[PDB]
Amino acid sequence: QRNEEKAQREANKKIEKQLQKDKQVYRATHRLLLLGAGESGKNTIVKQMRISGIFETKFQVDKVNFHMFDVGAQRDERRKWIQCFNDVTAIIFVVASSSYTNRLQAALKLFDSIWNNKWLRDTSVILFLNKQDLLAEKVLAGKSKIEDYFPEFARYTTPEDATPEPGEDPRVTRAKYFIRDEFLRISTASGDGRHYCYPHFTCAVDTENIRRVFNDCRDIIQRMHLRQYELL
Amino acid sequence: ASIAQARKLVEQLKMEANIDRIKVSKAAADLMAYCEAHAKEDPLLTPVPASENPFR
Amino acid sequence: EQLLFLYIIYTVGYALSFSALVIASAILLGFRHLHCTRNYIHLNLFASFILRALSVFIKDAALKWMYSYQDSLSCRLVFLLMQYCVAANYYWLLVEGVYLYTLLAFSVFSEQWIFRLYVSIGWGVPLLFVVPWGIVKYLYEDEGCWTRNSNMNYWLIIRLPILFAIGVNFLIFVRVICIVVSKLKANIKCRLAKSTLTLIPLLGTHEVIFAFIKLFTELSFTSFQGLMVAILYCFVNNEVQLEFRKSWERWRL
Amino acid sequence: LDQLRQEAEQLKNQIRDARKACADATLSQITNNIDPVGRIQMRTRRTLRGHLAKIYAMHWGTDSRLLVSASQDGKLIIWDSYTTNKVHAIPLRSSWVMTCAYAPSGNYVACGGLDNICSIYNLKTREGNVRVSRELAGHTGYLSCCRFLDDNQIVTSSGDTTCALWDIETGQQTTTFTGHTGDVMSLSLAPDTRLFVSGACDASAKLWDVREGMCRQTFTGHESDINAICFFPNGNAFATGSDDATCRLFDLRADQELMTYSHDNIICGITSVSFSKSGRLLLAGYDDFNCNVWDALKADRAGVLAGHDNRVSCLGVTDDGMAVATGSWDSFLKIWN
Amino acid sequence: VQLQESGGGLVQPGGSLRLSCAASGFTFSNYKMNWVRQAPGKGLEWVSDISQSGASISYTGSVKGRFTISRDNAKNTLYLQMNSLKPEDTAVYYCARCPAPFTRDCFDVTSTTYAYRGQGTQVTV
Repeated sequence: QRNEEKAQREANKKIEKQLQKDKQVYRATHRLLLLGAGESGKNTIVKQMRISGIFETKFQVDKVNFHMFDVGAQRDERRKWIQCFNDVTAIIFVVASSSYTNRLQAALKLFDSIWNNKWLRDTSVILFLNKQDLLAEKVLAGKSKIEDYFPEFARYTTPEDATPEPGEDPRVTRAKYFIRDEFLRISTASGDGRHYCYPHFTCAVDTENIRRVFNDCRDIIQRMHLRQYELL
Repeated sequence: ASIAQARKLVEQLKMEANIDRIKVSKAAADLMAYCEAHAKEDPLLTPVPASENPFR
Repeated sequence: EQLLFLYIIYTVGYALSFSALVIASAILLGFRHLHCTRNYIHLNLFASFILRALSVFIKDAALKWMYSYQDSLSCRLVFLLMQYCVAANYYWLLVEGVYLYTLLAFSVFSEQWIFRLYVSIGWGVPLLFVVPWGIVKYLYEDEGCWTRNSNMNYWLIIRLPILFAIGVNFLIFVRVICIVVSKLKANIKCRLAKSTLTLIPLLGTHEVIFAFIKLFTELSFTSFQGLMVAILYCFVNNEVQLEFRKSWERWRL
Repeated sequence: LDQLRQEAEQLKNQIRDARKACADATLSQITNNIDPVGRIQMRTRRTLRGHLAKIYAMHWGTDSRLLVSASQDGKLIIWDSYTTNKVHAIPLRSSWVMTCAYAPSGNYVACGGLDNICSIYNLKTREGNVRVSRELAGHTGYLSCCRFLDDNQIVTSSGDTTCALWDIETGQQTTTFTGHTGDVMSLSLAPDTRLFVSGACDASAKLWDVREGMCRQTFTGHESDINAICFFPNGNAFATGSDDATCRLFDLRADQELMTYSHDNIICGITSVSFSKSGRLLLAGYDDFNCNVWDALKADRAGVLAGHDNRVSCLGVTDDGMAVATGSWDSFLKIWN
Repeated sequence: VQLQESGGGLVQPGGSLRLSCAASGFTFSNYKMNWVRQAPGKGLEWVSDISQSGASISYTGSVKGRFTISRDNAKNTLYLQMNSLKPEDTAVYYCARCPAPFTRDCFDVTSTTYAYRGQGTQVTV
């Protein structure tokens, strides 16, 4: 029995020497879930970063390993298979601003449902708005009519922090900023500093989409660390 | 088709309607009898001496 | 009377710091849940405080016994041990600071290798100047329990590295407070004040601020530094409080 | 088409009336005189470490000694519970593993998850290195479970509202079970492998015949989803857990619920269920990080296996009844006696 | 679980009408409540919801200030009130319920195959 015990100990030693190596790679990788409505231009983003029930995309920013999982071939009942991602760095959430029956209200309710979820009161969420140019076209031609689906769009006042890009029509800027505040009216209730929301504006073919998520991941990690030390 | 789904539902309900049933008290008695019969063959039910349990 | 009152202050201060540190270390080692690199570094800091307090108490005990051995080598060895304890404690505070800075630098790092490196830089490095000081003193001034200060060329050896370490801790404090202020601004006076107060005892930046009253402040506070470090990061910590609550709830069964 | 609705509702009324007619006395009333089992204060006796992330499912072995566990870090580890030594380590292709099983013959282990695929591994390869043997594909939604009948037949349940049976040798499906309006979250073979019962995300549990590829009954009474299920040891009943914070027991012959386990302080959902060998006890995992032992014949709580720091996501009991085991999102297992 | 609508009918533009939802099989108080409707050639779209006790309410923008939502937990029934109906109100109204009690989130209500969603009642304008 002594020889068998020695063999078992050697096998366990080899297994542990392999698991120690494995533990060093799983800690240097970030797990990100890439949500997004069907008609949100979600795939166009994925095609940019790359250049079955789940599609896995791996990339790296400044020699940092990222792990991005795209959902597919799943039914639209999310309230169970979503719990698997309670341990992700941050859940990317792409949306289309020109959505406005009106997909924008559906996105609002879905984002609220994610926010108020118990298993995710600690899983930060990034936010994109990926139909900015379409919104600009819809408001320029007079087809916006956002007031009809929102009884408070003409009484909204542009915030003083606006930093518009060249050629921005004041009305376009006011509308696009109005879209943002609707979601941020939720991401500032019951927040309690445990998880945060990061609003942004980006075109479907923006190159910087990697940089924004990289920086937001850095900020999330720093905040979590500082909260471990009770520095925040 | 909605008609096909409704017909399948009706057929399934009819099939389930023709099912043999027994009194609930009989099921309770059967479960009680089984639990009593093996009441002395489960260490978790009653701790075994430390010499027996391999997890001492 | 000034010396008597200074003694009365910092003796009790060191005693209380040791009494708090022993319990803090016991609690940290008790719960296996809390085992992480951060708590290991904290435990090493606690050990450094305990050793420093013991050495500064043995000095008093020896002086009492001789005034209730001078020519023997044992007195010199005890003095050397005290110097080593002081240096090791300061470098372990530096270790805390550097670990925090590295964690907020957002860089990859090998866990076990880095922890062994930290243990080495914490406990081993002080031997690299304490031993030179001891050999120089033995060769040239081997008398009076090595308690004389004939030449500053021998005092500077011990003096300089501690100043280096405290300056580095001050720089780390500056960077950490700057980043905390940035985080606060991106999303206030009271919050920044609290976040700045709690970070002094750990990094011990107080030395630069201060360096009868001068001795009073340095002696009085520092004896109490051990106690505060224990309270902030062992007792008032939310994780420890909730661990205690859960353990008590379980024991109620 | 409305006449079909009237026929269906009339049939539902008929079935409800029949169930009421078969309902004369409650299980508690019949077992109102049995002795209480007393306080069951178990205590840990082991602890297995090595999983990097949260343990999502584990299964026992037929010998009551070995066991296999699955985590979401992409890893299958076969522990020898007696000596707590890792025997095998297997790097999964799909890191998002959501279930695992241990073949009765102790030669194969299977797993599945968000990739829709079920993979089979061989423990007794000639070279000794564990490698993929056969890949079973054909589902269109995460696989919520799997179990073995023998070395060649495997039964699987998925989030597409269908349970499927397979022939491992050829890789082709042999049957397809349908009828659930919601995702099926578990199943459990009968002691003799004649029948298998699965609970789904509509508060309905459906009993099947493994050979004819048809349905046999349908049990309802829950207010929300059903996350766990298991057969009573004799095979004449089963129990399940639901998000309404209640556990229930349904007798196949009675075709109706026998009893319900609930308590006011409990406001969280169950995630797992299992019986003891004698069938006189009942365990269950809660999201409050506490297991609980319910006296099956009295419905009164008989203990608590506190000691997990996070959600309890799995559970199991050996065939011989010597050692419980549990995983949790804290990434540690614990053997209880 | 059962959710049966009633009280629908036909009304000319600008009229009014009241919808009553009758429910049984579960404790009404513990569960949030929703109203959802689907129109021809379009998928489901959300309308309104009410909290457990009714302390919190919310509407879709295009309906704001027109209808009213009220629940009678003592009678385990839900209500919607119709006034100033436009031509686009023609649709069936599904009386819905959230999956889990005691929770703030609510998933899947507008799903193609939600399980606890009634058959709906028709209102034509």
